Amino acid sequence: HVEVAAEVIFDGIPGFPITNSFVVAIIIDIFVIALAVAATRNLQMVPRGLQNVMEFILESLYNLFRNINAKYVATAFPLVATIFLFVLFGNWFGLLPGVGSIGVCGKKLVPLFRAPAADLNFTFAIAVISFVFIEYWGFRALGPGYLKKFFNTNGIMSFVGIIEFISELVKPFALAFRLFGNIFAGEVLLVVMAFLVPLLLPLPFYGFEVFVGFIQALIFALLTYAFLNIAVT
Amino acid sequence: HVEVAAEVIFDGIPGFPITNSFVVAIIIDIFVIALAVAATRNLQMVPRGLQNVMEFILESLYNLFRNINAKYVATAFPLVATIFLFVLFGNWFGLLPGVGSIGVCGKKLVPLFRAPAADLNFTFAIAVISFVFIEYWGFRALGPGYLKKFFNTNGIMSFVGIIEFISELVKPFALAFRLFGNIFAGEVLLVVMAFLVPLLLPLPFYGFEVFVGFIQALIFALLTYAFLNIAVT
Amino acid sequence: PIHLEIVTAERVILSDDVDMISAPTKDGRVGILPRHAPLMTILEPGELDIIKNGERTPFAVSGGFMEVL
Amino acid sequence: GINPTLFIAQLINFLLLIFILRALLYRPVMNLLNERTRRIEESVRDAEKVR
Amino acid sequence: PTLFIAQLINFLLLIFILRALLYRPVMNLLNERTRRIEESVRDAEKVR
Amino acid sequence: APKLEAILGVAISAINGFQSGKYDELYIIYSEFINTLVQRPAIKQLLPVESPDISTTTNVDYTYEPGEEEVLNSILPRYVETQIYQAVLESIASEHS
Amino acid sequence: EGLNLVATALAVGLGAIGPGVGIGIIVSGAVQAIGRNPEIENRVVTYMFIGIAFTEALAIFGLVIAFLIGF
Amino acid sequence: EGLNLVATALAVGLGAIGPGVGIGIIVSGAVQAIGRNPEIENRVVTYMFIGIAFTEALAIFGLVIAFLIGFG
Amino acid sequence: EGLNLVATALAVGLGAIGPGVGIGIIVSGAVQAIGRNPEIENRVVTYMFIGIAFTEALAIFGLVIAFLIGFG
Amino acid sequence: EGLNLVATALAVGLGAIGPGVGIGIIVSGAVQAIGRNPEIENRVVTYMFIGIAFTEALAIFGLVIAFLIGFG
Amino acid sequence: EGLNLVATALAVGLGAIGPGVGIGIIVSGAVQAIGRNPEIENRVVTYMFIGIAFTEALAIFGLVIAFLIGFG
Amino acid sequence: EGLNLVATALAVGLGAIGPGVGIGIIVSGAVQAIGRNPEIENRVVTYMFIGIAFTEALAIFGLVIAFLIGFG
Amino acid sequence: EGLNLVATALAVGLGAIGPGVGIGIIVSGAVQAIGRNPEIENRVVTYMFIGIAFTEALAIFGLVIAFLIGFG
Amino acid sequence: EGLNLVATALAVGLGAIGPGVGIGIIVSGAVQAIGRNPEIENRVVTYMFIGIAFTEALAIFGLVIAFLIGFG
Amino acid sequence: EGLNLVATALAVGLGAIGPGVGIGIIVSGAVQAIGRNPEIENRVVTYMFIGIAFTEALAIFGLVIAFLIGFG
Amino acid sequence: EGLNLVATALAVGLGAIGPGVGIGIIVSGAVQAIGRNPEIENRVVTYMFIGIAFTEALAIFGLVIAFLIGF
Repeated sequence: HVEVAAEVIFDGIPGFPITNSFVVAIIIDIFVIALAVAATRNLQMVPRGLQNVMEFILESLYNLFRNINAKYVATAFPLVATIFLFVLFGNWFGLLPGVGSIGVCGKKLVPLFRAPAADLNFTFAIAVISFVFIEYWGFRALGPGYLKKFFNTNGIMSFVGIIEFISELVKPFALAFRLFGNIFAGEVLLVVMAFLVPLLLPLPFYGFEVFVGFIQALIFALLTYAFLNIAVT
Repeated sequence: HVEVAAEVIFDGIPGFPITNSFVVAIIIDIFVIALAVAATRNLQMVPRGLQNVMEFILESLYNLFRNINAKYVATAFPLVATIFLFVLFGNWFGLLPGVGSIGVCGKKLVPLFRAPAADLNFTFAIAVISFVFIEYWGFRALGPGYLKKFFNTNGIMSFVGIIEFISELVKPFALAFRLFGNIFAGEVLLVVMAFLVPLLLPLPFYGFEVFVGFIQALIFALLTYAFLNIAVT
Repeated sequence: PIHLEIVTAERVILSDDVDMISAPTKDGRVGILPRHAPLMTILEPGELDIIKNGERTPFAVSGGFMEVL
Repeated sequence: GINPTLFIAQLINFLLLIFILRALLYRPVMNLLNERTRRIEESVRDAEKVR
Repeated sequence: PTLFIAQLINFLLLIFILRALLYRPVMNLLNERTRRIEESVRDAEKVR
Repeated sequence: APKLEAILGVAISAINGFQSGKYDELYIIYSEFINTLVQRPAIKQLLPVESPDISTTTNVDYTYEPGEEEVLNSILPRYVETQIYQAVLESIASEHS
Repeated sequence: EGLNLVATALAVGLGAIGPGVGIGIIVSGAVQAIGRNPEIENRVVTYMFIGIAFTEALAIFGLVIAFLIGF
Repeated sequence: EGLNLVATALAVGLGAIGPGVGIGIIVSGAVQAIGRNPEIENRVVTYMFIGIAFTEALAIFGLVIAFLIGFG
Repeated sequence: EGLNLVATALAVGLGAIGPGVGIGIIVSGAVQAIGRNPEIENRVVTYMFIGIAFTEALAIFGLVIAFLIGFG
Repeated sequence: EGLNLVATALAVGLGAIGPGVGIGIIVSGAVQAIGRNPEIENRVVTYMFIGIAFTEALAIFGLVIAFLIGFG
Repeated sequence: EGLNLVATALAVGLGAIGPGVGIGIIVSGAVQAIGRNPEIENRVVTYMFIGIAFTEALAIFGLVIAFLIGFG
Repeated sequence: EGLNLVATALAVGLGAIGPGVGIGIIVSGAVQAIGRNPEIENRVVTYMFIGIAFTEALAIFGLVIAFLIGFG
Repeated sequence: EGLNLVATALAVGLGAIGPGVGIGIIVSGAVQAIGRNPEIENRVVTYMFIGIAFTEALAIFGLVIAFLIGFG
Repeated sequence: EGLNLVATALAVGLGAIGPGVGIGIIVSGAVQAIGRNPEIENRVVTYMFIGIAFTEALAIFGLVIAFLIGFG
Repeated sequence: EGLNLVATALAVGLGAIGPGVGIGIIVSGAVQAIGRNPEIENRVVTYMFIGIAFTEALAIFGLVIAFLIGFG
Repeated sequence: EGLNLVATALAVGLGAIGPGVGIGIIVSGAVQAIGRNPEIENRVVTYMFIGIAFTEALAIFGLVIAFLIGF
């Protein structure tokens, strides 16, 4: 009764199908916006509590991105910071009890109550937004572009470059597949290993999964902005 | 085409079958004997021409043997030098034209043109002779000796003396297999490269094979010396 | 918290205790911490860095050696 | 689940999210950090001017 | 479902060990961060 | 008060000599300084054999980064240059006394 | 007959053969470089994580193919 | 026909081949760095375990399927 | 028969053993080079990435097959 | 039919090949570091074991699976 | 009989796994050597690419064979 | 059809593949450290064996189940 | 059946692994050696090629078997 | 159906793969140690032979099967 | 049905994969040592070639077996 | 059927896989050690060979099987 699934739609179809992926995306958006307004409204010169936590998180991210690159850190910070916050909170919400058990209102079709990254559509959307962002900034910075990735041996053999172009193409696919695969495989780990001794056994892999969710958020954001750095140069 | 066999019988048996190792290996031995008389007859204080070439080859072989071992550089010089010269001559003759195109004068007979070590009998006989010489030299040098080969208990391990004995026993078979496989594989590679694109395709490899054959010969000689070292201490 | 001594054939430059040493070893730049394993290195012309309570002093060294107990 | 409708709708949701956070939290936070940094620099300059 | 109760108990246990292991480090790091911020503010106002 | 840079002009050559085989040893005759009134002349060997009582070294072990051979080959000329510099300074002190 | 299960198993296992060794190598190399040069984390950590993601690309591709075959 | 049993066996074994060597390499490098600079331990050891985590990922995923076929 | 799935699995699995080790070795060597000589970092980084790209080809090639076999 | 028998044996061996090399690398690196800097032995060993047995985890995992292949 | 697809998969994967690690070692060694000294930049890189050539050739050969499996 | 015999052979061989390299690396590293200096030698000697023991455990595990796969 | 296709696929795939990794190792080693001691680079470069060709030999051996599968 | 012959071959070959590298690594490391410090030589060779034997135990285990399959 | 072609391909490929990397390591270590000390080049290089042969012999043995299977 | 030929091929190939790598490691290490210190040559070679030989024993074992299965 593991009941593993790749994609679900949880009804909610008033003419337009509203998957439970959208349900969890909206609830996480509500949570993150509530956290944002709670931090911003009580604005103090010396931050404490929740405001201190938010300031520390953005300061750490901004420092990391400046370490990657200094010129485009401010321009590209909104996208990558939203990526990190959104997918991190989705992955962490994927650990709350009720990932599959909720659904008792007929098979137990589930309110997603897990990471929205556990579905292909979310990861593909984030991958394509990242890819179009990278390409737009590559055009803006390099100018005409394609000096490399388009034959034209100029200090580097043209043979390398068709390979770079196809690597550029596969990069969004690799990113989306990495996020989806890690989250979905961790979910299936939790469920399947709960099939075996559901008591006191799932805690180590549970903690491993919360760590993997955080690391996946950070690594996806870092890879996106590092690809921006590669495209600029 | 592209046919090769490991069994050769030739024809003209005067009470005993004369295989391919009696019409090209005997010619190789005759050429080696001539080389010991076509340049060592008119000896001079200052070497020149073929005498100089033979002196240089002998000096290089003697230097290599002394580097391997100086206590018996001249003790095993005759057998090692003869084996190296015969193997090199056979390898050179195996790459000559008509190696597999001879015997048409009924399928063609590879004999009288193949390498001396190509046959599984001549190479095995040479390896057996080398192993017998090494064993005799070791017995003469160490008297009874064979302390490691006796499997006597020592301070290293109690299971030793069997793996060393197995390796020593396989050494003649290993050398015979190495020589025969190298020669047969060189011939088969030449034939196979002639099978597809017969013109100008097997130019480099065959030539390199000749060099390999030379190295092979030296390796055999070196192995013999190494065997003596194994017998020495 | 390691007893650093920049000595020279003429005089002693420093004898204080230091947080970090960004030594320019010949093979590659090496950092040293209060419990570094025993070491002996050859320097190359570079700018050795002394990190003292968050303050970086760039002592340029045209060459020399280093023993790290 | 590679439906173009869900794909495009999720993309639109992400664009809305990034724009809301840029206009609500990221800009105020960056402004506050830049203000504090320039204020520390001004404090260094003020010590120099005291001297 | 027993999956639900297993999920609660596992989640609560993980929260317990996570708190007992990271409540001191994270809250401390926040404390020294805000302490550095406020002492910088104090230094700025004193210099002004 | 000269600097080691000075003795280098001569010590480099003496050493390049014990390396070019041109020499098989280097002794320095310098003026020791025993008492503010005494200044006995003295000779020292400049060949870097070293190897004092194993007790003196205590066999301190290190992980020589460039290699034991490289460290030794770069440290022996500096050791003999330091010996020459110390001898020259002692000679200057004895001269003044 | 059960060949699809063997296919999924081969996909995941042969995906895990390589990237596991790759991530081991990159983590060990970065840790050694940091041990030799403590202050070089600023780019070492970033390149370590880039390499870890690129290694895990092959494993996630194997996992995706396993998911495709299983369902 | 016990082909599913062979499937589970192949999954678990081929999963365990790689991450084992990966963990070995990570631990060796971490211990070398500890021997070099002990006082950076609390950082590099961290970069140890996170890396080890990834290895277990590539194991457990296979192990997951090593159970998923095992029970259906 | 299920040889279609086995072919896809072998196309994705084999062709991942090599590139994974290639990425690990390349980027670990680059990181160690940065640790030794930070000053030239970006320079060597160039080659690092192009090397990455090369073995990435040897990855997606298999993936291409792993898609074509999937799509006939 | 011995498909389950082959599965059990294959699971054992295939899960054993990797962690063995992992433990070998762990022990070699830890012993080298100990030889270089003995005074930190008690620390590096603290990692050595929590690596060695840790890899055994994966191995014993496969071993456990093998028993499940055997009777279960 | 789907042996053609498994043949393509085996060819591409086994031709990718070798040259991938080969070029990985190529780039790692080249980057480290440049790290020791960039003055040999002109020579090393040249020879570097020769490496990526030869290994990749083998892979390309396998890839070519893969196509020959598809058509004939 | 004699498949259990191949099971036994595969078990023994695979159990030999990994630990062979494991103890090889262990002994190489231990001899390396001892040749660095002999004073700590005895200490690391013990560790060698215990590490070897752990690796041998994996091997003997296969050997153990080898009997269980041969005579059972 | 179609086992000839699998045979030629294995002939081109297997036998392109070892030569490829050996070429990687040799070019990396020659790169490092010339990087430390450029004064002999040409000369050792010669040895490099004497390595690669030999490795190529093994590869091309497998290569010829490929045609021996196509042409019987 | 000579499946026992395949058992023989597989056991022998897989028992040869592991120790074939293990003895190699032991001998290489110990020979390097001898090259640097020869005085401790005899001591380490006791460890080198101890290790070589432990590794060949695994090997001869397969060889045991090589006869157990052949003769009863 | 074609098992002889598969046997020939397996023999040649599995023989080539090992000694290929073996001889790569051979010449790489040789070039390393030559870069260390050119003077000893007159001796070790010779040893190099014997290893080049003496390893490759194993590989070429497989090729012989391939031919022994190609035509009985 | 032809399973004996597949057995012979597997024996020879899988026997050759490991010893090739091991012998490469042995000779590479010995060459590097001699290059560092020449005077120890005659010792390390004396150990080199008594190491190297052991390895091919396993390989030769396979070759032995490669004939025993053959005939």
